[PDB]
Parts: sequence; C-alpha cells; structure tokens
Amino acid sequence: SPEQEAIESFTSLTKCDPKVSRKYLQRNHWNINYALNDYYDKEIGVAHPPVYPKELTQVFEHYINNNLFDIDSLVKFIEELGYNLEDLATLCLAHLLGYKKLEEPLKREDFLSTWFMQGCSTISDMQECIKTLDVKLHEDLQYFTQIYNYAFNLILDPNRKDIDTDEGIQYWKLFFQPEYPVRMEPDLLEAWFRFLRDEGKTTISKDTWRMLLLFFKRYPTIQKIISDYDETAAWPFIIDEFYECLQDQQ
Amino acid sequence: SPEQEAIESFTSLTKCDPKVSRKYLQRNHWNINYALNDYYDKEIGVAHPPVYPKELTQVFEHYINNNLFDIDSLVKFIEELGYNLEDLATLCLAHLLGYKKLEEPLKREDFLSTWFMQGCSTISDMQECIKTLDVKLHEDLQYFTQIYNYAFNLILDPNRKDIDTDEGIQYWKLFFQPEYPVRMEPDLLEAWFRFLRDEGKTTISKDTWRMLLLFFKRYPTIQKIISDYDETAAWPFIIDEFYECLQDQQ
Repeated sequence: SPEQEAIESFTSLTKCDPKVSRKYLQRNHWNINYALNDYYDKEIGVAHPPVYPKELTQVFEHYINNNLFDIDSLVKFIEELGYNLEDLATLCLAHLLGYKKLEEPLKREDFLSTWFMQGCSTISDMQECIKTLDVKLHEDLQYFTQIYNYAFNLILDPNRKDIDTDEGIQYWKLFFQPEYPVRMEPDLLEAWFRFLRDEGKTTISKDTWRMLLLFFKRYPTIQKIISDYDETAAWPFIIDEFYECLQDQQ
Repeated sequence: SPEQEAIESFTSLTKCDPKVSRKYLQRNHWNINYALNDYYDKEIGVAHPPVYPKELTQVFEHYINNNLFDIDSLVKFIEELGYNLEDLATLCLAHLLGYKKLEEPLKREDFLSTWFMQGCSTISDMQECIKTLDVKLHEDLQYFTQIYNYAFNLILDPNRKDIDTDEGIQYWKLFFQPEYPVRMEPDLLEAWFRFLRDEGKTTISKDTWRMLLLFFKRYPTIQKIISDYDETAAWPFIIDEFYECLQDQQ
C-alpha cells in the first residue's frame, strides 16, 4: 500500500515518531517530497518550541537500532547510566519506562514522556533519577513489593506462566539482602535455595513467587518456622514441603 | 461432585480460605465431620499462632457478604475508614489491595496479606496507612502518575476499552486540583471540560487519558498552548482539535 510505504519511508529518513510521519504526510497530500520539505523547514530554528528538549530526543536516537529501541538499545543505555542488566536499579528503570516485557521494543513516546515527566533531559539527570528510585527501593515497602512482583512479570518468557528456578534464585539473592525492607536470617535463605535444588524444582509460579515474600516477612528465621508455622494455613504446597524438610533437618 | 461439595460446605461453615478447606479435608480423608472437628480443636487456644492476628481476620469477616468480599463489602469498609467510593484515597487503597476491577470480589488472602505487610491489624492502623498514602499522592509524582493511570483501568467497565466522558471529567476534577503534583491553570481545565461537552465526546480512550496528563504538564496555561503548541507533534487528534478551538476562541 503506497500510503503505508510513505509513512515507513518518512519515519526512516527522519527518525520521527510514526504519528508525526502521518501528520506531515496528511498536511502535504501524502506526497513524501513535500512532507520532508515541510518537516525540515520546521526543524531549522516562526516555528514552535519542540515538545521535548533537544538533549532528550538525542539520547533516544543515539541508542536506537534500526528504528527500534530494542533490548540492545536498552543494554547499551543502562551501560551508559552505570548499571548492569541484572541490577535491581534496572528493574526500577524498566518499571519507570513502562516495560511490560524486556523483549518488546520501547515506544519513542514512552521514553520521551517518562523522562520529561521526571524533569530529566540529560544522561546526568537520568542518573540522579535512578539513584533516587534506588533509595525508594531501600526505604519504601510498598514500592519494594511492587518491584518484587514486577520482576517476575519481566523475567517471564514469551508464552510461559512460570520462571526457571535459576533466574528466580538469582533475583531472590538480590531482593533478600538485608539493606532492603524485608530482613530475614541468612541461614533460612540458604536453606531455601538448598531445598529447591535438592527437590529438583525447575520452575516457580507467580503464586509461589508472591507468597514467598509474605512467608519470609512472617517467619524470618528457621527457629520461628519450626516453632510457629501452621501447615493448615493457606500456604502453597512447596512452602509446606519446605517446612517438613526443615523439621526433618534437626 | 462430592469432594467439591465438601470443600464448599466447609468454607461456608467456617468462613475459612478455600485452600484451608482443602487442607483440613485432606488431613481427614475428605470427611467433613472429622475435618470440622480437626479445625475447631485447632481454633481453641499445642496449636500454632495464627498466620494473621485475630483482629485482622475479624475485620475481613465483618464485611464479607455471603462468603464474598464484594463491592458492597468494600463500600461498607471504606465507609468505616472514613472515605467515599469516589475519593482519590480510595483509589490508593484499591491499588494497595490489588484490585484489578472493582466488580471482581477481593480474595481473602489479598486482603489479609496486604494489611499484614503494612503492619496493620486494626481499623485505626488501616486509617493511618491510608493517610500516609494520601500524603504520597500529594508529594510523589511517580506515585501520582501510577494512580492516575490506574484510575482509568478501575473505572473501565467489563468488556469495554474506553470510559464515559462524565466519569473521566469527575476524576480529572479530582486529579488536577493544585495540591497534587501536576499544577495547571483553572481556566485551561474549564476550557477542556467545555470543549469535550461542546464536541459531544462520549468516551475517552486509554491513549487520551494518558496523554492529557502529559499535555497539562507541558502546557499548563491557555497562553502557553496558543504560544508554543506544535500541531505536528505526536499528540492525539482530540488534543489538536482542542488547540484549534482555543485558537478560534480568541
């Protein structure tokens, strides 16, 4: 389709949002020549201030790959900011930017609007923002729980309902560090990892992921489990089995 | 099915979580008589502390209607706490409790676990919690935006993609009060409501709802719109049409 082709060309040549491509084409009777000419005439500079500061759109465009802000852009981006893909602060960023899955490319409007709302246009600003979120992860339990539950949804592969146990263990190790709001005994954590490996549990469901945070806040030590745990409560089976194995191990 | 019937009876008689009903039945060879007897023997009180303080499960059970914590329970509940269904603080509560839709009943484990995580077991505790969230709505822009976007998803009727304009106007009037982090001119807000009514716009889409927050943060006054607004930017059509009507109205 000739009109579809024109939008795609315009978007490639200018690196603009596709909605903006349709607007320039509509204003120029869908003739790409006149649309480019209209558009550039506008860039030079009775035009209007851009929606977004030039510094900000430049960041986005710097990391875009083939018209897409895709997982590679993101890794490159977080790189520049001073983090790793598997950092907890990166979950906070991804949550901030509205990622639903790390594989889906990030919309240009989602990037620009997010940073603009936070008053950021430079790498250096973006850095201060993320640092402030990382403080909130250490200090606000509601925000900590949002991110903890979010992490599962982001780890979760296309067309799967559970995560692999190695990735869940990798994240548990980050989330249950005592600088974060859910403090628990290290022996209990180590016992949990050993149990999952002994039992050869290969996947973790969303129920288990969520209930484990509640279980550790309720029973933060092995002695509190042995002492107080109610096997007729509403805990998942795997938590009951963990209890039986702790009680067997004394 | 006899086993399904037994779970349902047990759940009715005890007001316990259905997972707990299956556990007591499994421990008593699926004979409801022995299961009740096991269960009550346990309540009296070498039992274990309950998972949740008695004060907390009592709150839930006080508001439950016919085994369900349904919209009527919720209205009754928020009533007791000192709010109205249409309060912004109630969106914060609903978000806290994990409502996805106000019509779906709230799971017993979702109620108990939420309050327990927040260190609350009494009405009075719950009150202090909500007050603290309401402070966060006034002071934290990221939390304000989460709740603003959440509100649309909660207003959104079963099997519909857009909200009615009257409900969106009702919420805009609450969200764009100057005590909240997005400050804008009252004349502009009034012009927006008048435009939507003049144009006879009957529904608001999720795109429009979300972009309006960004539009008001970018152009908080009518003079800033007239002066700076770029009709070739990525704004929704209805925002472009609003601009044309503002420029016509001078």
